[PDB]
Amino acid sequence: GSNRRLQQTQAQVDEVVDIMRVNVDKVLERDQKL
Amino acid sequence: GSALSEIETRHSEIIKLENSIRELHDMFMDMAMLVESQGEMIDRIEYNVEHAVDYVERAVSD
Amino acid sequence: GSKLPDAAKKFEEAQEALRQAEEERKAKYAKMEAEREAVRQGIRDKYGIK
Amino acid sequence: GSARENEMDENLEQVSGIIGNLRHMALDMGNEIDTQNRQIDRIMEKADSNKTRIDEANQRATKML
Amino acid sequence: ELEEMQRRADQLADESLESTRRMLQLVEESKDAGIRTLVMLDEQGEQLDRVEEGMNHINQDMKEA
Repeated sequence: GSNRRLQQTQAQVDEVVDIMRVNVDKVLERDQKL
Repeated sequence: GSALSEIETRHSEIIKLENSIRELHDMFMDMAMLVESQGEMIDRIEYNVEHAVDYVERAVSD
Repeated sequence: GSKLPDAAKKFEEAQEALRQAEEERKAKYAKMEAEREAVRQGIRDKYGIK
Repeated sequence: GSARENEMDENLEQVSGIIGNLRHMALDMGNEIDTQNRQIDRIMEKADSNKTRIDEANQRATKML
Repeated sequence: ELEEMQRRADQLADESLESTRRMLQLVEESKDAGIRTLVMLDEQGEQLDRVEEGMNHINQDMKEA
């Protein structure tokens, strides 16, 4: 039930986490270039 | 059992969720921390450029 | 008589002021680079990119 | 005790919301940064070219006098 | 036996609730952080464009030499 809504939420995060990792990476490449 | 367990498992699952947020947040902080710092370096290349411009520009006009 | 070996000491003291500025400013930039590469790695591990 | 959970459930809703926002925020940064990283790649090529240009330049100017 | 099960359960539930609260501050801060992060990247975009223009002006002048 609302449990299903918690599963969903978690997914929604785990997604963003991955996204951001990659972005942090990008930024490291950036910080390096300076 | 099913009374208390249904809880305990919901509870567990929440910790999973928190730790995910924790990480996420952590990433968001560091992110800012870096772009803050990088901004600074950059405005120094603004200083270095703005100068090099004034110099070469002024060293041509006759 | 003339009393100006000091101007040699005034300006030689200036010139070591110049040596201090740029040779130290070069050393300070070297360590900050290395130590922010440390920071860069520290976090890289924190999240495990490669 | 439904009151307890009801606060719980509304906290999670609220969260889930914000995680929405952060998604977008993430994606945007990404695509945009790449853009800038591209821009920086350019600037590095140009500065290297003006290194070579200002060096051969003063060699002719002081080679004149 | 069952008396201690329900007390137990009540504490476990509160702990969880307090976590939702805790999740929430986290996410708030992350957003603020996100926004600020972006403001920065955006104005940094401007600056860089100005820096690119600078490097171009050089390309033009040294072309005159």
